Amino acid sequence: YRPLGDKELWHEAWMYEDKFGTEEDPIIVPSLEAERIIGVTDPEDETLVVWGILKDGEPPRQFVENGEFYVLKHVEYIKKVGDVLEAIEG
Amino acid sequence: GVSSQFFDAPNGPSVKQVLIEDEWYNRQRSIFPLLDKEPYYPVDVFVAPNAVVCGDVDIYGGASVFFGAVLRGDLNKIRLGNRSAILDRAVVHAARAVPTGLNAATLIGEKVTVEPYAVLRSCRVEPKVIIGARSVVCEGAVVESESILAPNSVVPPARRIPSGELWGGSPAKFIRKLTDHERDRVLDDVSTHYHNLATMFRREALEPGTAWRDVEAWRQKLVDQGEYEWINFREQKYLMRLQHEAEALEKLT
Amino acid sequence: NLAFAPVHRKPDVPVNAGQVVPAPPAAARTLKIKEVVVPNKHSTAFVAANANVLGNVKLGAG
Amino acid sequence: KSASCYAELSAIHKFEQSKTFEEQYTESCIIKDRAALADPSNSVHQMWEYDSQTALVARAKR
Amino acid sequence: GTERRPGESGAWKQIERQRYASDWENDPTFKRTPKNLAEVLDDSASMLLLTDVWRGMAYTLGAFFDKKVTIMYPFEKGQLSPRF
Amino acid sequence: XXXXXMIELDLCFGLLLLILFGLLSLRNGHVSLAHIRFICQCWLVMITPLEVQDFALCILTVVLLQSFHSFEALLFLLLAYIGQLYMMHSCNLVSFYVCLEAQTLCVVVLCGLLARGASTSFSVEAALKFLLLSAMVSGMALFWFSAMYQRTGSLDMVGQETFWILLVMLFKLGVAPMHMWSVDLYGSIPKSLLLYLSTAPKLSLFTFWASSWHHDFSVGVFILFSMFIGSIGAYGQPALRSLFAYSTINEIGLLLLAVETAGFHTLYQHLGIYIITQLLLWNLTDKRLFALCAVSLAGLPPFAGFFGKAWIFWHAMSVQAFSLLAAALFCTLLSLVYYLRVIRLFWTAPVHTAASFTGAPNQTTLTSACAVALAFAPVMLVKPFVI
Repeated sequence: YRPLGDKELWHEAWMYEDKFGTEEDPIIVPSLEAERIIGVTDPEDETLVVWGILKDGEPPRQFVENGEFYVLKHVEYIKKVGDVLEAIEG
Repeated sequence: GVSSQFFDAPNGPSVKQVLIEDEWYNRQRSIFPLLDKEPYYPVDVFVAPNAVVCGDVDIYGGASVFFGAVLRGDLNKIRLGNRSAILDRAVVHAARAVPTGLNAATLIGEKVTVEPYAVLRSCRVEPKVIIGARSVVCEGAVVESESILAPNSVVPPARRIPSGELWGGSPAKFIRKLTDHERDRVLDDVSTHYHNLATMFRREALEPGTAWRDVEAWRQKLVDQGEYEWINFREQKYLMRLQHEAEALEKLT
Repeated sequence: NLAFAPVHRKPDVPVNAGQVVPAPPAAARTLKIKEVVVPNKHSTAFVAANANVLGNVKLGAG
Repeated sequence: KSASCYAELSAIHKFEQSKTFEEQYTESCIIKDRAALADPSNSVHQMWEYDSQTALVARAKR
Repeated sequence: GTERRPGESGAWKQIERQRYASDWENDPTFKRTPKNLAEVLDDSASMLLLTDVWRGMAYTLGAFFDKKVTIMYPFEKGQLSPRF
Repeated sequence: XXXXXMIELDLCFGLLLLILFGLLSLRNGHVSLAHIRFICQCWLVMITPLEVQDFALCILTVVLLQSFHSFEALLFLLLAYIGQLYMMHSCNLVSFYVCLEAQTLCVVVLCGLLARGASTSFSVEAALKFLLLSAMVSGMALFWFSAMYQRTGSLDMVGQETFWILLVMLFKLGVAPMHMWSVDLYGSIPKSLLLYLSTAPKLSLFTFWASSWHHDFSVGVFILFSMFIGSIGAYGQPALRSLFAYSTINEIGLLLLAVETAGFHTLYQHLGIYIITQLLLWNLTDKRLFALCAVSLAGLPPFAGFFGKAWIFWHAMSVQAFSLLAAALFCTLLSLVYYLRVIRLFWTAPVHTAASFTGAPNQTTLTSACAVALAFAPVMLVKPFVI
């Protein structure tokens, strides 16, 4: 997990994960539904945004070139990071 | 076997120490003191950013230290004369003692030029002398003024170099007599040439530069994350000194 | 900070002085670097900040 | 003797080199204040006694 | 009383210490700080206007009007015992 | 009504506030007092009247305050400047004596305090010598002042007794043969205090002379003493300090010569030029400009010293003072020898300047380079300017 200082406590991290999603180890996106829109910036340009749609039960998918891979996972609760796991401070 | 810590430093002991393998960007200083031995350089000195200078080193006049050169005056005092040329990646060193019995300090006279890749250690270099590349003068040897040393020449310890002559070889030997014009101007010619180059480099000195911005940005990010740490070096040093005094006094009786 | 810089883990080259270490995840995900070999340096040893030490190097204690 | 003396030199150079930037700036400021205290006629010297290593008042003189 | 005060210490190390460190406050044997106008006036009456000399003065003055134990030798002698 | 005397009350209030402020600043463990220095400069600005001489002395002192760092010495300099400024306003010998003695005591104290190193002992000895001779001169002045007070029964500075007032005025400028105290002071005291001495009391005394002094005598023989002795000594003394001391003696002799023939405009301009040069002198860090001071003192044409001596010679000829004019010419010639010697000593030499280590990197570049711009002055100077 990235440093949670200057992060709002309700931003639901997984976005603040310390990992670069690869093909053999994607970043698992939690979702309350079978599909969800996420936004990924260009690794070579912070100003460029590509919005994509991940679907439940799919292979790893890359949105921008030379970007992270992603896999959606349907969950019933998303850890609202800032008082869920840093109050745990495990 | 000496601890890397100094409680009796002229400035106090360092509280937090950082591992070199933990360094993510180089922090190499060109000039820095050695305990209570401090540098002495002219206001218009040319020091290449990749040069190495430390401690009790004397430099006079329009002398120059060029890229990657080393002047490590840790074991003795080092003196550099007026308008003396030190080219790239040369070393001026010294020892604690010499068989000759004189001062082990390495002396360089004024208007003395040094080609790249030279090792100077505990030698007296009279003014107006040329030093060749891949050439070394050992401890206790003396080079008289108005002399030219060929490159790839070895000067053994405690040897003498008579003036007005050209010498060279491994070991060094007589070659030919320097002409009167060579004594008159040529040495000073090389001195002025390399001093002009050094001042040319000094003209475009953008010091201290702007590369600190990125490091400042990273520190500012740590501040936003709050992980950047505050430490009073003064009071922590006072506590460390008191701890040293207490622990030392608690072990005599 | 190139005093401690990696080199390429090659198949034929026997690593006996340095030590293989995993590459940072960015290097692997970007330009296919899985194993890198960094010097095995004793903590008591000292290296200047301007040297060029890379890869399969062992430094003795002190 | 070379082994021993250069081991000592390596230790001293590691000590000098392993210092943080903020600590070096602190040292520079301490040197500045010490030179400011090199004046025998400094007004503070009949009231405040400073530490040599830290340029901070340890006790009053009178 | 047996209480102590800042400035009433007869030394330099202790005086310099108390005027530059509050260590005496942690000591319970030092009289605690006044907290109101009444206590400040009490402290002023303690320091100024004496009020400490006055008691011993009065006791000595009462001793002036008091009896004595003086004997008129050789016309008077002391008390002794047979074991003398 | 006291409504017309507000500024003196302001001086007193500001001194009291400065005392309390300096006391409070010292309890904090502060080690530098540049804030105190700027506050003192501001207070000097406010207490200054609107006279050209007053402002000149004020600004001269204002620049000089950058060269000191101890609160007490700042206070002493402030009080000495007060005495000087009020000496420019002294209409009677009582205030004149008080101002002279206050300035003398301040000078003695300042010389005594700021010593450091092994030089301290010689500074103390020179300061005590100056104190003793100042005390005897002050007693002489008081004696003759009392005699005049008896004869006239008034506060007029007239009569035969004024000759000794003239003598006492001479003693304060180091008028040879009452010059040797200046030489002794040049011998040991650090450069900042000597920098002060060469400018301020001389300026104030010349102004007070110009405003409220007349006498029925001459000073020409003393002018001869000063000129000849200073020239010969500055030629013969290998020590740089004594060299500049005897140079100052010769210059004050030149100023006295200008005085004797009236025409105080040239006196004023030459005093200003010499004070500029002295300001440039004692704050030097590079030695290349050091010869410029000599050429501005040796009367070499293109710079201001030459013209400053030149109008003086013009006014001396305006009264056909042939004797002292010829003497001044010969002494000007004799100056050139040791001035060229100075040039050789600090021009035909390898260039070297030490770098600062405790910060304060060449802390006096600005005033130095500003005083250097004197070659541009003669443009405005050649016209009838100072008059």
